[PDB]
Amino acid sequence: PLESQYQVGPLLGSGGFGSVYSGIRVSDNLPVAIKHVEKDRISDWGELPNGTRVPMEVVLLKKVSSGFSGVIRLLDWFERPDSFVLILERPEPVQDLFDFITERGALQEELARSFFWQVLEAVRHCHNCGVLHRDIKDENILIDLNRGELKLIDFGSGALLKDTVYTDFDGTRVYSPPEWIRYHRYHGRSAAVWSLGILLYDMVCGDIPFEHDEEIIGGQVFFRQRVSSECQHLIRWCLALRPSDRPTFEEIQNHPWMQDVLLPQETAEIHLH
Amino acid sequence: RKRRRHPSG
Ligand SMILES: Nc1ccc(-c2ccnn2-c2ccc(C(=O)O)cc2)cc1
Repeated sequence: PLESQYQVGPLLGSGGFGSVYSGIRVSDNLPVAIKHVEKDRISDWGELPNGTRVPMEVVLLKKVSSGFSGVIRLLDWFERPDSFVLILERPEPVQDLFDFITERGALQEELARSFFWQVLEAVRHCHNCGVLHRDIKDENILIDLNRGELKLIDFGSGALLKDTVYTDFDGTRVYSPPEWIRYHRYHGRSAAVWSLGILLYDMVCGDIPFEHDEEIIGGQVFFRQRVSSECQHLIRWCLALRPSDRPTFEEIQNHPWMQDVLLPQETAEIHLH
Repeated sequence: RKRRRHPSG
């Protein structure tokens, strides 16, 4: 009984992530996001322990639904004749990081440090749960404007984390690494680090560095805004053309530019309230 | 300079 358990509100958005409606769980008035996905538009399918054939997105969301606030939490899901309905938590008030950067321009490095740090913790949580997001970008990051916490969303392009080469990709091309552009091959962790470099440049410069394939494989990062030497070095490290030259998550968080990060509450009070 | 979203896939 999905119609009797939730009160469906206005449409929050639509696109590659299906159609997402605002909702309230009648049992406790908890704000939820109700995401509909058509079966005919599902690429990768998975199987739950019970053997039921569910979309891979449901499998990945369940594996990361540990309560860590850095990822969107799947609360429930339903199957319909031609679609799946996903019940997601809904923090309020929120704005995605794309709209945030569009309205504020390039972010102060103190704010970008706090945001980037939380994204790193969220991605570490995914990898620890065996999940590769494969579509890290500002559009897939929600900002809890009151708590100053970031949430990674839309696992619809993800996959189980493996140590062998990936040959499929359904994420965002301008965030994809040059080894995918050239050879249609990538490993999960080094590809994630590349997208994180694109994301970090996006935050401190106000837009992504590369729009065309030739720029992705070119290996030149021009800084259109004043960016500290420490931040520039971390970005260029993440955007190393050779995957093995890119830093690990530990090396990123140990980088001098990443030290003395603000707490989420401090981030909201200084930069969001 | 035109900043835009990029759909996935
Ligand atoms: N463009 C855009 C529009 C609406 C939202 C949004 C608001 C509240 N939740 N929510 C949301 C949507 C999708 C997913 C998801 O696919 O996991 C998770 C949360 C986010 C971005």
